[PDB]
Amino acid sequence: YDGTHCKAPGNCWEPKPGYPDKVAGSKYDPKHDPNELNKQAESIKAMEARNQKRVENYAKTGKFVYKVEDIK
Amino acid sequence: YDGTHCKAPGNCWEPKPGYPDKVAGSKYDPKHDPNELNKQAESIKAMEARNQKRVENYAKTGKFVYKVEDI
Amino acid sequence: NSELDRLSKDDRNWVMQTKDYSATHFSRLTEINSHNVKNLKVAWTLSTGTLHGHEGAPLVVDGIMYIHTPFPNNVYAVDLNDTRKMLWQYKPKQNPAARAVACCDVVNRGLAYVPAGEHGPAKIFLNQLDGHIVALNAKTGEEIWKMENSDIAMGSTLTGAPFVVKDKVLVGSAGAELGVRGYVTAYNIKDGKQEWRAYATGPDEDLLLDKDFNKDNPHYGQFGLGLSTWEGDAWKIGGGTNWGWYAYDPKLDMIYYGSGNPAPWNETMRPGDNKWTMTIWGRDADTGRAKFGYQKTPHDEWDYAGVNYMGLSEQEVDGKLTPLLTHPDRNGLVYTLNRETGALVNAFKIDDTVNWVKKVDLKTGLPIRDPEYSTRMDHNAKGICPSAMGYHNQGIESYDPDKKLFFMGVNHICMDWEPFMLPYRAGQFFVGATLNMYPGPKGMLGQVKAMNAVTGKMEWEVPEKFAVWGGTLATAGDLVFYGTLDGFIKARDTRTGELKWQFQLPSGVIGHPITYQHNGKQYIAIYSGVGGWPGVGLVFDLKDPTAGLGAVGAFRELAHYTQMGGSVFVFSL
Amino acid sequence: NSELDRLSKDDRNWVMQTKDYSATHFSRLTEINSHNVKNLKVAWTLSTGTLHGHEGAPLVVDGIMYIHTPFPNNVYAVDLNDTRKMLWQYKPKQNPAARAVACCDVVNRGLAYVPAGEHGPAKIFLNQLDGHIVALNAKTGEEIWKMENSDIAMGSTLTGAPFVVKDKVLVGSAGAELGVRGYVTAYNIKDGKQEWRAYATGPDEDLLLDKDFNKDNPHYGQFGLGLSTWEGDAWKIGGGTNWGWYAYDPKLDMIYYGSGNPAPWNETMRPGDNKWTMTIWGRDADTGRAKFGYQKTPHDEWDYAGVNYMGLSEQEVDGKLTPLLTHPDRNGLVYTLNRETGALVNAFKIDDTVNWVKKVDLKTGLPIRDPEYSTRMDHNAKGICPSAMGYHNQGIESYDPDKKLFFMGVNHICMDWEPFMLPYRAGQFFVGATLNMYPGPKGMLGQVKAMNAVTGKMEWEVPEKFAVWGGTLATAGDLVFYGTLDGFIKARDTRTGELKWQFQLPSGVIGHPITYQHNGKQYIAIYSGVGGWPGVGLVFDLKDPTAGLGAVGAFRELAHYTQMGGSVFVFSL
Ligand SMILES: O=C(O)c1cc(C(=O)O)c2c(n1)C(=O)C(=O)c1cc(C(=O)O)[nH]c1-2
Ligand SMILES: O=C(O)c1cc(C(=O)O)c2c(n1)C(=O)C(=O)c1cc(C(=O)O)[nH]c1-2
Ligand SMILES: [Ca+2]
Ligand SMILES: [Ca+2]
Repeated sequence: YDGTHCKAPGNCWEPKPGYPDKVAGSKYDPKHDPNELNKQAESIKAMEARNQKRVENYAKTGKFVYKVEDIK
Repeated sequence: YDGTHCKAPGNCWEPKPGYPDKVAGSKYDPKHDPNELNKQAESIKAMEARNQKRVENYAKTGKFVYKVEDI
Repeated sequence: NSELDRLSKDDRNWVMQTKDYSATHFSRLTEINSHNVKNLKVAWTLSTGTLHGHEGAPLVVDGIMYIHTPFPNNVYAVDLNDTRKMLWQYKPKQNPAARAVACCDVVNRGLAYVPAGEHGPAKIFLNQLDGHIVALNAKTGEEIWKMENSDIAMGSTLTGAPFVVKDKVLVGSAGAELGVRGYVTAYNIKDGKQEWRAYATGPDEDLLLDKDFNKDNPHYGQFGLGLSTWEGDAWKIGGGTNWGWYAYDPKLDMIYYGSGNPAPWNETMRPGDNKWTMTIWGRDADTGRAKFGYQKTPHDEWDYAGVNYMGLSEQEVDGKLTPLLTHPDRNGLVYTLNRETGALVNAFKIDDTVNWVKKVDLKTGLPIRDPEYSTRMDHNAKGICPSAMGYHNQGIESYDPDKKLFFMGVNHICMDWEPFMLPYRAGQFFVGATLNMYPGPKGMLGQVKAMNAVTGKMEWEVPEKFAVWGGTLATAGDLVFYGTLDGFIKARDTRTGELKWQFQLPSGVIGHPITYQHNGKQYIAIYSGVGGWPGVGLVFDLKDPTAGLGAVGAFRELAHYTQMGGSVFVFSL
Repeated sequence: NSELDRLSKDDRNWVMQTKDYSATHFSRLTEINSHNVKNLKVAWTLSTGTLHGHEGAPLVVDGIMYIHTPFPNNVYAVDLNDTRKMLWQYKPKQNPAARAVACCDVVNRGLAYVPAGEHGPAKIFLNQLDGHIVALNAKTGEEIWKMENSDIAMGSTLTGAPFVVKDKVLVGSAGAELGVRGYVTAYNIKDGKQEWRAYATGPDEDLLLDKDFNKDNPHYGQFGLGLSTWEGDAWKIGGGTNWGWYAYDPKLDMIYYGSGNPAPWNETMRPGDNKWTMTIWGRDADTGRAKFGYQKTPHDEWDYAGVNYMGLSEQEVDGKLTPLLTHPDRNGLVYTLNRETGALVNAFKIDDTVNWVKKVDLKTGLPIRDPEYSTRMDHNAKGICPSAMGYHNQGIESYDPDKKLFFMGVNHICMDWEPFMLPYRAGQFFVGATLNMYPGPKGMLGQVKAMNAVTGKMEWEVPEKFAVWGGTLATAGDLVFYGTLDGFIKARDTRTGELKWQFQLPSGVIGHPITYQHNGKQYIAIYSGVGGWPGVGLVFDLKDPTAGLGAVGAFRELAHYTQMGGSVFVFSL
């Protein structure tokens, strides 16, 4: 693996000698919980929702409020 | 109470107008707990006793040790 | 922001961390020069009131200095006509749990500023460790608005400074050591309203690409790679945070910055090129759409986080004057690109001892890897240069346009590295490697170098006892200024590298110096307060040489010279 | 210690916090003087690594500076030939709970030193907040011995500097706000073996009185008074701790120091003169037995803790040269006594606004009280001068023997005071009074004054924005140096009080300046790091004006000028 042999433009990864092409079902299967993987994006949507609630409130009233439970 | 009238040399305290000579049994009784008053003295006795073991050890062995349970 | 740009041309001001949109860190002020700098003395000082690492540096706009602080990121304004009095202050209430999800000390790289204002009054911007981007009144300190960008529950914080472009403020990201998937966000300065948000990995719409993405260099790779260079949903926790610096070309109307390392450090757990981690970005300002993107380190095996600063300049490439960006990466290579097309102009080793790559093929753009210095499961790679701290880290460097030289503070640190298997859990560290660090082959930990970025020609090179971490400041007085980890500020002649002045500060320096003129006299200012990654051993009282992600052993002797501190020093003739 | 005395008398050394056994704080060095102090600049600096208040000042012996620190009381040694490197360090492990039983910030007033002699290597002595006295190897920083003096479980801590006399080191006490009965202890420096211990209250055997105690002034009082001036067992928890400074006359072989305030602050709970709190002691060195004892403030009602410095001088009293001690008490009076007989020579107001006392009757030695400014239960007393912080506090002041003048940093604070009933509990606070403070009748919070201690003649007086808390240093260059709470070091002409120099330190100052000659050059050094009683508001972030024992209100504005810090500053030409 010298990084030179590319299967496509921008894609030149190869396994090292003695290592699998796919890690799924192998020695080094990362075995990730899908539920844990999805928590980041779920958290960001929550923030963007609270953020939009703060913006629209700031726009209508003209006074900024951070605490969304204090927003009508 | 102006600090000038003295029962005896070095003793010039007087109550202020409307205040008692002794506070025992008065409105301003401190009502101190004898056991609490004794705690400093006992604590100090323990410190001096631990320190003594540290010194006697240090004089005997020539090597200092703080923790008395290792002495 | 044209008015911000105009304000930066006033030598009374220092309006952004990078000094100006080209991040030159160069002042034309010549009152202080190689000829009289020996007479430089402390003029006045301020305590920040906190400890730990003090990165970035003050801002100066309208004869008013603005000071920031590591966690809890306190902010103070000072009237330069009364340096003793605090004009205003802002003291954030943050969940102290944020401390626990910071890999490398609770550093913060400082304030941003925007003048008034159809949006309206002038504003100071602060990224808090807890993930908030906050807007303050530049004059009164009143909180104007405050938004949630990053969630510490997910191991996601902020450390990189906000960046003002037009009527928008860009907020980066941090926490690739905790498997945080990178993203940069643009907020409207008036509202705090999210305009656009671009991720470092995943589907093309999340990358926020332009239809002509890399049309000038299609061999860089174009579409689908945010998915296809990963196995399965590996990209959802695949790093690429950007906690470094930005650059901006108003004519091209483009933002430049680099994305960070993939997660985890265990390369065997994420086969593939891992795009678009470790990528130099050129995004359109209004839409956030990438016009080009170049991956420096495909399938990272060393944590060479591609977040270092972006230095713009205009120099000749084969006789043709060309808009450029120069960018010294953690991997020990200095990249220069055409900042319009993204075309690779040069990529040279900042120090010849770099050994993870033999060379970069400028035609293919690919770094030719030396398998002998790779990392992999069930193997302990030895003698890798650079280490994960890189031959260059978060310091902003400087450029003299008349000499056409970049002046940089360099690290000389190498490592041993062995990965291990580990699970991912939101909120937990997700590193997966054990490191040991030590000086490079030349025996020293630090260097200072002057170089032409197009040719790679080193004009001079000097050693430093410790890695030079905080960046540099260059002036037309033929001087370059910088702080050292063992607690000096130093001035060298930019022609020769000769040491011409040094002062013993209270604590080590991990930020850059600034300069400005106030009431007709030139001043030099700097933060003193050691910390950051090189100081984790000192700061958190660590003993194990592999603790602090391997940094502890390398910087064991640092505590022989400096304690923690927190102050602003100001010098003048 | 005759060797320690000799060392104190050449100007390459600063061997004790008080400089010498007479606490002159006066230097013969003249390189720096009123005519060139204009050009004084910062030579080098050090960070202490901690925040909170920095009282006391470094020591300099045999080319080594010795640095100390607030909790956890870290010690550092620095070679003056290599000011960047730390020669050695001592980092105490203490119970964090010790913080909780300190009344007025976790301050510490410094190291003491003994030369090698028969005991034998040279030693550094440290009092820790947690009530330990520690002896360290002066050259290596190795721990030689360690003893328990005070128990934090009882609210008993240590904040005053150790004091070396002959082959003994004296350790004081602290915690009268927590009902601690005061006592001073002498430890053998070879062994750490307790030689003697004297209490401030109770039976005469516990007080350690000489059979001829107060024979020269029996009207002061003599025997039995440690019990009979209390009601029942109230003496068992009656204050009198000594956390201030000492003085020593080798010719008379006598130690001088003042015991502190009685407990509680609620005067109604402890009727009687409360001897021997608030007392100027003159004790025999070897046996600890008192030759004289003068109670300055019988039955204290204001917390005028009588622990301030003793300054020894020799001046003419009615034409005859007399051995004296001069002593600026918290009660706003400046006491001058014959330091052999204990006879009262004069006792003048340090500022004429002092109102708790009309005047001291010099022939009877009694302070004639003004009942209008007393305190008592079910009354809120208004407009008492001085407040509990006093018109003078823990600063060590200076004396020019040529000019026969003392130079003092003065406070101008006054208070409201109402007591309230409260139980005593070991380990809990035992104050029992609510206070509110404000500036005195003259609008300022602070003053600097030069005075003749025998006549009482004020030579000059200048205002200061805040209380001058850290003490002073005078030199034969006609200069007096001091630090201010808002964060300056200043120099004034000693003949006139004219301001000659001023430098803005990072943080406020609560300790004294020192000066010393190293390698033919004169230096000035000082701590910068605000705290102590005046700083409790900004240090612990308090808002209630009566909090911090009534300090928070009067010093609300302090935070407008200074944050916490921790550093050493060294000046030179
Ligand atoms: O992946 C990340 O999110 C992330 C964040 C940070 C940070 O927040 O400072 C650093 C790094 N990585 C990193 O790799 C690194 O070497 C580093 C050094 C420092 C510092 O304080 O000087 N921060 C960081
Ligand atoms: O009686 C005591 O036990 C005691 C201790 C201390 C101390 O520990 O510093 C102070 C006081 N009292 C006191 O009355 C006082 O005004 C004071 C000021 C300070 C300071 O550091 O600024 N400490 C103390
Ligand atoms: Ca990283
Ligand atoms: Ca007290």
